[PDB]
Amino acid sequence: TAFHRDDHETDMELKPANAATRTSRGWHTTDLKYNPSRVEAFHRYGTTV
Amino acid sequence: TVSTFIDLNITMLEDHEFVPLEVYTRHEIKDSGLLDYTEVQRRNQLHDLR
Ligand SMILES: *[C@@H]1O[C@H](CO)[C@@H](O[C@@H]2O[C@H](CO)[C@@H](O)[C@H](O)[C@H]2NC(C)=O)[C@H](O)[C@H]1NC(C)=O
Repeated sequence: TAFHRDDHETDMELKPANAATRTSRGWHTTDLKYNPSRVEAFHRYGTTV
Repeated sequence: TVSTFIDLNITMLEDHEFVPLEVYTRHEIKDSGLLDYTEVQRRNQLHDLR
């Protein structure tokens, strides 16, 4: 089981995929990846869905 | 009138045109493969920009 940005569960708006040539339609919800904020000399895990 | 001649009937062989004919075109042959590798690649390399 996995969460987005290690955050609570949320229903998100399905956004049309950005334009491309010779491709069928698509839809996503998140445009960017999540990476943890910085604390020095540590391992930190960041989840995107 | 009676005739001393002997008949002979010659008609020229008529013209005939040959139209181009193909059982399978090369596009059907390219489509024969269940997976055209190139098209799969082009589709799958658009995921980040899409
Ligand atoms: C000389 O040429 C042909 C025979 O080789 C005959 O011409 C055809 O005759 C048929 C009937 O047998 C007709 O339906 C056609 O209209 C005729 N023309 C063609 C181009 O086929 C012709 O009759 C022969 N001459 C004589 C006196 O019989």
